[PDB]
Amino acid sequence: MTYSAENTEVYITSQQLEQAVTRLAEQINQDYSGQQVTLVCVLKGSFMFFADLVRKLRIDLRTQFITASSYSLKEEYVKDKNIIIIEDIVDTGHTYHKLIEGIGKYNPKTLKFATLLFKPARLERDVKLDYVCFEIEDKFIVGYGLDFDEKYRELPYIGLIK
Amino acid sequence: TYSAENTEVYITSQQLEQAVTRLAEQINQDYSGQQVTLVCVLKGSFMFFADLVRKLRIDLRTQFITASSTVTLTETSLKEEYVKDKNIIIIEDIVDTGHTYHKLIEGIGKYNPKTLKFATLLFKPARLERDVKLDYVCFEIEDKFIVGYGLDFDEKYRELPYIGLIK
Ligand SMILES: [Zn+2]
Ligand SMILES: [Zn+2]
Ligand SMILES: [Zn+2]
Ligand SMILES: [Zn+2]
Repeated sequence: MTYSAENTEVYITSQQLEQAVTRLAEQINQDYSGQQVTLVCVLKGSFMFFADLVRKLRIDLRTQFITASSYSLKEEYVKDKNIIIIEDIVDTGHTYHKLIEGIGKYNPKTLKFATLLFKPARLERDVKLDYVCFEIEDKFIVGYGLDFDEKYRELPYIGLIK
Repeated sequence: TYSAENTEVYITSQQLEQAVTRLAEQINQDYSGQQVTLVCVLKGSFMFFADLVRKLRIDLRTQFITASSTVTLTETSLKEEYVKDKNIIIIEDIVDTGHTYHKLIEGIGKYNPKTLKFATLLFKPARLERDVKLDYVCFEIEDKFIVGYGLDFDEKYRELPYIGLIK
């Protein structure tokens, strides 16, 4: 019974992930200077990214958690709030338009989508991603909270399966 | 206003880092050459969990359960085949009364794991309703209202890198 990293190759390093999350936090801090934002974590895969991001935010903040299959967030938490959805990966954009439809129906003041990883191949249609840490090639990736069969979430880096 | 303004630091992000390193080295050693399924108790334990798993070096499966305080457990992502005849460690943010503790042991244990341990970042032994066997504890704390590092009040304060007291 061996550590899961030996089955993987580094694709994006943990230091590279730390610099992108810093960049993203500086950006959110600036765009929402003196305002309040509700950050929405899309479980399960965004949890590690979310844990690292929220610690570098310096604005008034509320945090909420949902899953993709929950489209569920209450109207009281959406109506007239600034929402930012925090996702691990956008591939087709099927999940995206479902989160932007099911939340946008309770009329937030603003609604933005951030993803750690974006895979532009097989994109459904027109998707507005307000924040992207990494635009990656069309590859099966694990680590930094993203799993395969409940393995690899624990890796501090984004990896390929050998 | 940033929520840090109305808090005071109680446990620093450096103290946390060091406790989580210590816990990871205990688990790495205790389970050397074994597989473990770690169960994260959402929502509060997500940040502790994110940091802990990154320092583990054993063969791992991760699973998720949500506890809401009456305690309701929801099996967010917890499947019988990663518990039955496996080594489980439950990862929790705080034990205060021990009520959630025994409901978790009962809810996971009914799938008949081979072993079942409980880890908690914080233990507040005041107002315990029962005796508990905590396998791992990062910090035994005083009876105070604490927040941060994952722990909320009405969806506030999770973002703090430290455990804070409220002013
Ligand atoms: Zn996702
Ligand atoms: Zn679709
Ligand atoms: Zn808890
Ligand atoms: Zn009880």
